[PDB]
Amino acid sequence: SILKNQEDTFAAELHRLKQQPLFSLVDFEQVVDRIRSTVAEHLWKLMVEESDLLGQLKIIKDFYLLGRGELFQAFIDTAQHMLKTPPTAVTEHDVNVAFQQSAHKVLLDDDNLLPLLHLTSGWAALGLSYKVQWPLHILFTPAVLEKYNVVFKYLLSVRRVQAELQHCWALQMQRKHLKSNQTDAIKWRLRNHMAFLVDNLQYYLQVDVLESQFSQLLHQINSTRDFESIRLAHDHFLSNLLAQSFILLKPVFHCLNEILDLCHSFCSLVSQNLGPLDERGAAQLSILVKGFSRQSSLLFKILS
Amino acid sequence: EYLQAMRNFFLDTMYDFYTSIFDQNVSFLNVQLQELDGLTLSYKVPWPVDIVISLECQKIYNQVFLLLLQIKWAKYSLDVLLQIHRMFLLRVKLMHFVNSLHNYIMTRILHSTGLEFQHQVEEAKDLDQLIKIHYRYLSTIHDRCLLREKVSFVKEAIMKVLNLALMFADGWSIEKMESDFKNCHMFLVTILNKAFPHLESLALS
Amino acid sequence: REIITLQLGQCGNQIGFEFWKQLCAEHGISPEGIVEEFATDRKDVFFYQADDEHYIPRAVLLDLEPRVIHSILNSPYAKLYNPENIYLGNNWASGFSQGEKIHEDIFDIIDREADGSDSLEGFVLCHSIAGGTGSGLGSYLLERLNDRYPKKLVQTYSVFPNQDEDVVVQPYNSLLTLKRLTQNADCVVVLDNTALNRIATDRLHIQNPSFSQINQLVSTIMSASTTTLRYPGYMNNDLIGLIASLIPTPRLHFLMTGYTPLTTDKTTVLDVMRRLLQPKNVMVSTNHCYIAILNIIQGEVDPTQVHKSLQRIRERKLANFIPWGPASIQVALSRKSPYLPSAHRVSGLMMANHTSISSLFERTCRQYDKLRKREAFLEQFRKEDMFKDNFDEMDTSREIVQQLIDEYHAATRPDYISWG
Amino acid sequence: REIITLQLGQCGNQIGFEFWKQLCAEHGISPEGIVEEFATDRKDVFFYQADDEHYIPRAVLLDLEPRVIHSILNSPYAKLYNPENIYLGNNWASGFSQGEKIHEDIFDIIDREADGSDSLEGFVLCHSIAGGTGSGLGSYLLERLNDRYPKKLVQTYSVFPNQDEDVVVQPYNSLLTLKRLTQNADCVVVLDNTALNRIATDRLHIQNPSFSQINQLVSTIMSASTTTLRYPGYMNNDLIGLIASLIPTPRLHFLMTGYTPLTTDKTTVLDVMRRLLQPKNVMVSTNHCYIAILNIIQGEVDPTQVHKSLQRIRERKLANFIPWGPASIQVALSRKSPYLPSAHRVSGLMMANHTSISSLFERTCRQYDKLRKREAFLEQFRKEDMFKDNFDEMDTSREIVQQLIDEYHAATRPDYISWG
Repeated sequence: SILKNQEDTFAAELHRLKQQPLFSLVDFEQVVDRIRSTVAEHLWKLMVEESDLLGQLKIIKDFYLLGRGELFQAFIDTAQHMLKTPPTAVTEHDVNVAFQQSAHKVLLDDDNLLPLLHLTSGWAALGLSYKVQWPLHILFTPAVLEKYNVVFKYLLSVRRVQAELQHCWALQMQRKHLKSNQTDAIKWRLRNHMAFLVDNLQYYLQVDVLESQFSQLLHQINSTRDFESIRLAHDHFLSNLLAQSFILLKPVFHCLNEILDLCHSFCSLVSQNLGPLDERGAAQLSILVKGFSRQSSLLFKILS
Repeated sequence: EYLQAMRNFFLDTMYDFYTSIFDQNVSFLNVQLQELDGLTLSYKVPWPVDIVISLECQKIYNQVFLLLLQIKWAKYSLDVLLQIHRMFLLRVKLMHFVNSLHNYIMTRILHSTGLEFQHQVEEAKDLDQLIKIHYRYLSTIHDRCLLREKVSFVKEAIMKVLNLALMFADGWSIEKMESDFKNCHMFLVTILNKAFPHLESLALS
Repeated sequence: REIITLQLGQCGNQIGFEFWKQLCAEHGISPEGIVEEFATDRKDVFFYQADDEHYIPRAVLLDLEPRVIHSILNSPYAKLYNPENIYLGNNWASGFSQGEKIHEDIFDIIDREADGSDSLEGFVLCHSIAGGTGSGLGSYLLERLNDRYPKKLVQTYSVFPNQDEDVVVQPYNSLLTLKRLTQNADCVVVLDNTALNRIATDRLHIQNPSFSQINQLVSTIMSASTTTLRYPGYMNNDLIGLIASLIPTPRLHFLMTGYTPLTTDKTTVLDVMRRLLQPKNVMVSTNHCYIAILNIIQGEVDPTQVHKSLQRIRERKLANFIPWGPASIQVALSRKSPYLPSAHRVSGLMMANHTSISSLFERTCRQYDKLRKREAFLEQFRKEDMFKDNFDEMDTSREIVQQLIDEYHAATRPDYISWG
Repeated sequence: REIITLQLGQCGNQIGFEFWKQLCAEHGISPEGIVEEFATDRKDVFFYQADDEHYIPRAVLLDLEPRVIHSILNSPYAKLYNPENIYLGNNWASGFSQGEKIHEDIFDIIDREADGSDSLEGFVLCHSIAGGTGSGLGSYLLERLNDRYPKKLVQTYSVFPNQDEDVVVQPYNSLLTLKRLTQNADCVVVLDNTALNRIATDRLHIQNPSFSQINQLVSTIMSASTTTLRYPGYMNNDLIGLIASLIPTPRLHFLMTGYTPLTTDKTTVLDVMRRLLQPKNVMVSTNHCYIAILNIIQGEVDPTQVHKSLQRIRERKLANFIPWGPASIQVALSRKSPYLPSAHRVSGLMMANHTSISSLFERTCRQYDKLRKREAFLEQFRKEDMFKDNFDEMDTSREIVQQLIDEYHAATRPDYISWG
């Protein structure tokens, strides 16, 4: 550091300040600002380059804001007991075992052992903890990993419901397939296409919501050389993720969670039904189609 | 040098020494030494090294040395051979498990921690931290070979699985071996399944 | 999961070889096969991975009387593959009967790579319609892999034979193969020779050696359509979620393809979208209009510009199309590929359901009917006569494709509450 | 204890000489024999140690009508050995009768090195199956050293004659020698000419001078298989503990061999294990599968990586094998050798019981049967007729190897609670 090298200069300024018989703000500001610039530069000189700040942000984004898609498809495929209630006596070990096993499937032979899967169903109690290098990064506090994990759990729920609906689509593939099949209740007015759309569109929205700020935040860090500026940029990044992802307490957020559980009930019915068969699905189906129309009217409150 | 000679006196050449004792008098072993349980062995280490090496450190070497002799006893009791075919089927049901145990003890414990320990002892800048880095090998090797914690809940079944080699050695009946095996192997597994978590590497066998 | 590709026909084997050449240029391997240390990318869905440093592409190479396969051997890519599956007619029925008699050993070749990998997703069929050696045999194995495995996905790469009228037996062959693609494949990627020949004559000065150029055009298309699967995107980066968005009706699974660089031998998103919607940047040849479009982008793309660009096409009245559902136009984003020389950085895709192709179908439904009145152009092959003595299976296939045309003509209108 | 090697046959004497050349390059001796002061290693199990500064390898050199042994003399290794045991047919029976008539003096040569050393562990037989001079004689002495000493171990180095059909008397000879190896040897290390010829044509460009290259390949194998005994490891560093782990059934003692450098003319453990399991890095040519595998490593190997690597093969489903016991795959570690130029630092071994070789056996059990129907290819030698007038001992050996094939086919399945 050049802190010791310019130590005597700042010492001369503060020694000059005591000899002066008058207190003025104009000089006192100048000494504290001149010290502040170089010390924030001293932090910035280490954190960006030898701690790989720009490099660690992509790791955070990949494992955490669901910037990767291989692990978070392979994990939900090989987990079947986190849909049920966990006793949290066997499952808390089993989730990280399954996590590292699923990460082993394609690549990831370089480390990927820093995360930990903790349990407090078992999806809503699943939590990812990512311990950071605390002397080499004080930008990553306990509070920011706390906000970050709220983002993690909400995006996992969306991932589950859309994977369910796209896998349960096999009308074309198996059920009309060398089959003739009289269809007047075998069709459900094909609302499977509609329930895709309300999960698809939000989805595309998320691709903007991550990428516009993430491109900006790896840009601002390049321009400035004081760590204090990067703190403001990061504290705008987090609030933008929260507000644009609609996580904030609204009637709209309650509506989105209701959309999600409604899609899960749709997926359960069409999973259990089978290829063409009547098992008194009509009652649950009627409740479902009326409820979907009711909630689709509520999403027009924002459109007006 | 005395450390390298020390860790070579347990774990080659000395296996042929024990196998003759398999096939008992206490002065006849002495001249062969100069060439189930209960043995004593120690060596004279000079006075300038007896301020880093201690008296109870000899005892910790004796305890771990005896437990190595029990595993070598088991491996030679299955090496003594080379009802029609039913005996051979009870060999493969055994020869797997015990071999994995030997494969765990040499490689994963006494060759990983020793290779780790050698890389630290050459970094000794001081008399004091040499004693310290030696004791944090002693007190953890007395933990990894289990002789100080939950020994009447884990180590007792490890004592019970060695008896199957004895009953297999006697017959030269057979169903009473697989009943005890399916008892004690699951009794090991149903306790370790809670887990230090390294104990699943020998219980996937 | 992993996707197995099967190529037959001489033209199909050629374009499969050129496609694997294009992917060897794409992926982190050398032309011998050996790994290069310059490299993000996944080589698992199309390449079997040993540690023999020569990652073998997951291709099943079948043939009849190998002629061009000898030219496939004399190449530096002969160390990329050797799964030993090379084995030694003229019509659909003769090729179908020849595929019938040897089904056990070729299906053993199929069962070999089926047992070779543990996860299985889809089968890509690289096939030319009414191609002679490809026709009959390809329809037969298409029927068999759909009948044997109903849990997997069936995709096809297929060109359309059009020469504007010579082969007199082609409408029968294409008619039967179109029945088999509609009932034994879940999605078909349709190309024709004529529009690519037209675009090739537009960009270059070519008349005679057209085949060598259009192969390059096709391979650029098939690599582009797989860039979202090979490089990890988050939307439709599996085959199943990709096909699940593109089918509004289970009789309609034919996808229109375009490519925004018409010649490669700065940009904002509204520019390439508007260039994309033009019929000259489209590769496939009353009111006829799209039902639903998916466009895929590859390049240096700012995220907010795509929203403005979609708003632009909304304001242009370039949407003069009107199906009966609110299933709409679709944008997607994937990255431009690193690791190779990449000219013309931002390039586009379209995957769309368009009914103009039905005109192409009814041209075949015209031609066969005329020959059905004449009865002098069936060529009366002996296995063709033994396989069907009355030739009523072609009439039944004509009935099925007539119902397909009626369903297309009903799907054009905003009135599909009744069946067409 | 100490292990005595016996080599017969011209090809066997050649590969024994090349093996001792390889070990003279290995051990701390000069090509004259004189000790070098550059050197950990033990020279006692294969080399008699005097103080004549020329440590004599423990080899018994027997022959019939020495031709290539003269070429063995014209060498700088003529001062390495002189135990004076060189002594001056075409079939198994003629060679057996010729070994019968002179048994006393060759067994005196055996009793000489038996009394020469005090500790005795094993006899290695370096022998070629159906080799002419080696066949008959080698089976005879195999019977005699097992009958005379039941406390020692019998190992064999043996190649398999395969030329894809010329010698018409080879199935009789190999059939009888296989009976004698199954009943008069406790373990047999099996090689064939064909797979090493295939690997040699893969690595080099060789057609005619193949013998000079495959000898080098064999010698690298036999040195590698002895590195765990010559250099002190702690697992199976005696012969007895090595063979005691590899035999699940006393009729099965044939060991499959591989070598991870396929060409030598960075690495982690999962890489060389996965490269090891491939059949191209294997040196020996329905469901056929291993019963139990032992793999041996030589190189700069970190100890925790081997545990992860074994976990990797467990997760790959490369274990598509299923015998009837939990006796499992086996890893072992030994050091790479110092004191010589050592390229390709980490190299592997496998020692495995595989039943694919039974197909090789039944090919011989096919061929002899056809000749048994024809009765024109026994060649009717006079000592062959006097040794067996009815030729029913070949029929009894066929019965024994048929029971061996049935026991193999029972050992393949997970159902060996009943005898096969």
